[PDB]
Amino acid sequence: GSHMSKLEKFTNCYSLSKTLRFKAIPVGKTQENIDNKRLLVEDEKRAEDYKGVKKLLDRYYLSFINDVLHSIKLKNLNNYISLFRKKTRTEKENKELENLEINLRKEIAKAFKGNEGYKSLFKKDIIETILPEFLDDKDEIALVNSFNGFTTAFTGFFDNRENMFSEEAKSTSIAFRCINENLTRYISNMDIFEKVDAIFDKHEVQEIKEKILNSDYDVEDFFEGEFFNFVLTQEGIDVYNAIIGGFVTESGEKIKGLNEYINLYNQKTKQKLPKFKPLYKQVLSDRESLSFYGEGYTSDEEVLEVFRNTLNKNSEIFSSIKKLEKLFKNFDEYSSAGIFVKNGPAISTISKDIFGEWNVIRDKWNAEYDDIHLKVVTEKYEDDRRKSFKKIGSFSLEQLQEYADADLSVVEKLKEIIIQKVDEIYKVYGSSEKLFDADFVLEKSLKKNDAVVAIMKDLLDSVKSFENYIKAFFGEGKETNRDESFYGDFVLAYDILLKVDHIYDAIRNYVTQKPYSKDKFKLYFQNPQFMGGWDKDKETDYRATILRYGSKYYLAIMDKKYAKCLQKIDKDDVNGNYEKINYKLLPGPNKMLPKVFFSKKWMAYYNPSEDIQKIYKNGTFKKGDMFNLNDCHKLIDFFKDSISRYPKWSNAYDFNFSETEKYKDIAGFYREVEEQGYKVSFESASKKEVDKLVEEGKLYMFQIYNKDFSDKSHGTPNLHTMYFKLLFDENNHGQIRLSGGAELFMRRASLKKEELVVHPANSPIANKNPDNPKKTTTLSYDVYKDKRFSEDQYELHIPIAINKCPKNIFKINTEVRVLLKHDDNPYVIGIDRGERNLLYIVVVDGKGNIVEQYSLNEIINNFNGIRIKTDYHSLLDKKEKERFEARQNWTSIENIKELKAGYISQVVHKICELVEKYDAVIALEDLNSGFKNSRVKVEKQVYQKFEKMLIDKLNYMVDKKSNPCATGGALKGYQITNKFESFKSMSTQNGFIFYIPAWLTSKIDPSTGFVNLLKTKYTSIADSKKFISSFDRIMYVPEEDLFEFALDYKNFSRTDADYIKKWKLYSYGNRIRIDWEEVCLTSAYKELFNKYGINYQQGDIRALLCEQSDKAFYSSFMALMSLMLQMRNSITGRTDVDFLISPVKNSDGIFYDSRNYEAQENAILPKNADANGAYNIARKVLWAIGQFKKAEDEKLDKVKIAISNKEWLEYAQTSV
RNA sequence: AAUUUCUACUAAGUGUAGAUGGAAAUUAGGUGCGCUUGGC
DNA sequence: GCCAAGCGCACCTAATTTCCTGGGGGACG
DNA sequence: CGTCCCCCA
Ligand SMILES: [Mg+2]
Ligand code: NA
Ligand code: NA
Repeated sequence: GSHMSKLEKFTNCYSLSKTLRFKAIPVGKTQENIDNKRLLVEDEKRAEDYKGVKKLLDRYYLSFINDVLHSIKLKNLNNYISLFRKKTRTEKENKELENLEINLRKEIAKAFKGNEGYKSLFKKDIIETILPEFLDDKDEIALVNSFNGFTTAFTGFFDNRENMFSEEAKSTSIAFRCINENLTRYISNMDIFEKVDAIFDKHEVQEIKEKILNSDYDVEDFFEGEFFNFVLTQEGIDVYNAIIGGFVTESGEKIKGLNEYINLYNQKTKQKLPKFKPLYKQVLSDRESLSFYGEGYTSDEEVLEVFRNTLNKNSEIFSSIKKLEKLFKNFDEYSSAGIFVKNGPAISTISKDIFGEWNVIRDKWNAEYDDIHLKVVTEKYEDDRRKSFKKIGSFSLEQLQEYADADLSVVEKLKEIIIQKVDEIYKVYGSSEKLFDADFVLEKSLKKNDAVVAIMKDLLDSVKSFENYIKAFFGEGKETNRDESFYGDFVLAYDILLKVDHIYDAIRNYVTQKPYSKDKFKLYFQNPQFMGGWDKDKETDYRATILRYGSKYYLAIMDKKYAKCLQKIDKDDVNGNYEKINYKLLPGPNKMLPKVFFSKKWMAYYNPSEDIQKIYKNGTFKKGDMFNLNDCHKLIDFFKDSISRYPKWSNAYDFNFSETEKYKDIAGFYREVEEQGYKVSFESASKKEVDKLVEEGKLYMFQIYNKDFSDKSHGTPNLHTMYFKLLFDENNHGQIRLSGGAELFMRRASLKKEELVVHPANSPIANKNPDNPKKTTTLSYDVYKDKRFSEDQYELHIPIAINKCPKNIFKINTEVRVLLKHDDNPYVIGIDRGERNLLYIVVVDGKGNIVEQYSLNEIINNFNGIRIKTDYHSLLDKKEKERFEARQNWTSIENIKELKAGYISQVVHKICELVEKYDAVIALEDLNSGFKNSRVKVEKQVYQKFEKMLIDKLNYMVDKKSNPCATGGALKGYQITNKFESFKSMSTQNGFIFYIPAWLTSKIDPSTGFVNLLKTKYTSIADSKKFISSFDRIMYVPEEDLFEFALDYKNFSRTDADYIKKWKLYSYGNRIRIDWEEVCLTSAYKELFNKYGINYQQGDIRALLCEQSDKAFYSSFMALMSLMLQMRNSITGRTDVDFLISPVKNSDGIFYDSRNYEAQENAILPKNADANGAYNIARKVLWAIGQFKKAEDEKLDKVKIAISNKEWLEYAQTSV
């Protein structure tokens, strides 16, 4: 139904780079020659050593960083902090704050760069001279020296390290981490300190000062602005984060920090004071913790030795177990008034064992407390009652006996509980005798031996279970009637028992490590800039090039002693030829053109007039306040005339420049050079001579391979295969360029062939898709799971540049708004997140009619009339639970990110098809990053990865099956989001993607716009009366068997957003109360009113309901109102139950019930609650489009797209 | 159950469909368990 | 039984930066 | 004096 072709305007907008990856298959004697020359062994070792030198470099860099950071006093500080906290900042003061912030980052950067040695930190000098002089170990110095003549292999690393010293507000900069992140967090903590300082006791602060600040400072100092300098190094950050978080002493004492005190205060007084934010680490610091933690275990034998020695039936830990066993079996020989349960968790624990639940003791104590202290229920009553309870330090079992049933005995019940726990220990020790004798020997190493770890953990856990049970009986410690006959023997045994605590942690810590696995390593063929680029005039330096033979492509690498061997090969006018690439790139002309033409070589050849010289010297050609259009033109003509005399470029490129007088800046000349400064063609080379080179070992050749190049391949190729071929296709006019920087790696086999699951030839294999009617496949060859990991495999990574010279430049967001404004029937794809439905889709047209709606829990695909349906929701759930249980059982934690990615790529493909079909924009929830981060715990969270892979696709969106040269084909992909720089830099619109407020998109009656604005939580009897009276009427409706509640929202607070105001609610249908029960509203109302003798038929019922005096009537009434206003009804784990039901009637007296539409195949209204949300997310974008239609084009950028809550209820309640 | 790699497959027999930006560096987060002090 | 503040250990996940280069130049045999 | 690693912007 689309009226306007919008996607076609979004091609060739901006450039991006990608990487294509291939297997590289050695040809001929290549592998033998590489083996004989030891190249792979040298490179596997160089990789190890390279990482080692990077670690030594980091030692020097960190030392250089700390010296500078320790020595810096930021100047602005007090100024910046003042403005940063000012609450009434003009736009002019906000630019001011930005300036102060830039200057703070510049103080930090310039302090780094002002050292005279600074430039040397990223050139050959740091490996040749500086790091050797800085090191002392002879072996470390010789590792660094081995890279002499090889420093340009660190060039990328040098860039990583230089990022640390940028003054820019960029994530890998020290200045950013200091100023944008930590100063902000430091300033925030200053406001919190002033709010919360009054709760801290002077002895609490004094403990922190003594035990954390060494009495060298006051806690208050770290909340003064000027003190922020202390916190620039890791050393200061650790101190500051210890003030916040405390630390653990060598004895295991947890010294409390301020956040603990805040949390303790909050829980004591039922308040919610905010807490402090810890500071982030300083870049590159190797930080050691202020908390003590005992040393672990390092070998399977240490663990087995520890486990056998500390836990066998004769060990001192097992002794204490039997000793405590005897103490409890002899309970009645001890005075029950003499032994105590400390109040709090031990009382909760004992309560749940003796009575089933943690709170029964608490409730029974309140019972007798109420009997003394009752004559209605204030907050003051329960505060005093709770304070009185909190005062009781412990309970004797005698005291506890008085809470038991006549059949119950407390002392009895306890001793059978400990007997059960000792029983279990023996039952698990019995299963453990196999590794408790000396002769036993592991066959599988512990970190990969589930069977032995299961046996240890079961034993460990049962001792933990027993240990946690007996810790309840310690009492408070200062009870007077303390049966020291009972406790003397208890404390001795208990204290030995606690020795298990270190053993439990230490074994867990060892046994859950994953076994190390080796990485692929980069190959250099003894060139530090190996394969750096493809330019013909560099072949001899880079020693890698590309060949082609029919449809197959090859990587050709010259041995360093024979760098020229391919250039001495000519065409074979008789027998076969390879095609050898001829690649010319003039990269970054604004840098290379001056470099080449004002070089000593060129100025000597070419007499450049003093005018030309001064023009470049003084920079009168650059766009700026020193510009001179005529100077610019003279320089261009110098460059143009030099090009014609530079055969290296005049013969490689078909230059065709615009007339000089037409240029505005020199940039317009550079752009033409850049675009025409790329040419790729192929030259013939004798196949015989080339193959001789390979046999002789002078040349190494790899077929550049993926399965699309197999002689057996016959289906649609990978998109990346198409990209690769298009690089060399003469119909590609620079839309996709082959880039330099390619890399070659060796990935050693990680599986042995013998251990691969095999499917023998000629034996049937089961097919898995139940909808596939061919149940079985039988092949004449073997197939092996994961075969590719069972052999060493070279891989070749090739960068490409798409839209390197973009012509179609404009504001993408603006243009989208211009199109939607002028579009007659714009379509919107609404997409809703969830965890009942990972993703739900609703497509609407320009009038908001639903065109499609469905869940993406399952991906449905068709192959030749054969359906395949994949329940990815179910797969992700299973993986989630395997990961959860693996974490709990100390077994291997499987990956989930690849399954999510596999799912999301199916989702993105379908959304792309919907975008192209309907020419539609996309509507999403403006989830801030504070909601997306709290749903990370639900490891089926898919929405962040969905956004990421969606925006990636929409940066260059291609239909594989289209003509590569047509709009939307591989050479003309649509670019309908802004180039993806970062999530943080995005706004609420990203090209075709709109982010709208999600308020009341799900919990809303789509047929009427009705929403629940009432607060129905029971708070008091008086509060419920005023609620009831605030209705205009409450009556029973005999002719419908419903209760009707007339209300004007104007009589309840927090309702100004509603538009209709007057609504009649009905007790129509059922609700799901949350375990769960189904509740029929009408009958439940009747049940409630009958319980209290209310004549609910006596017309207007409100006065009657307010005459009640029982608090349980009003709480039950408010509960029933809550259910009536609960339009969304769900059973977790019952994906069949997610319905939406409205308590209000539409125009025709119908109640909306989503179940009436989920039946239908095509439904006009949402089929459930998740579809409702997607539907109204889309409608909110429809509203914003309406706003576009109200503005002039010149003002479309200014149109607010975030509909107000008030605007949305009006919109939703007048659409119908 | 094959893959540049990932997911789902066997798709008609060494493979099929879709996806796929690498590399390096930095940093943050999440799950789980234990321990300390607490709340329900 | 659940949860909070903090410390620790094991694991997996992911955000944000940089580069995607030929040719002059020199150190070095 | 040519080769090869370095360095640039
Ligand atoms: Mg294919
Ligand atoms: Na954690
Ligand atoms: Na915790």
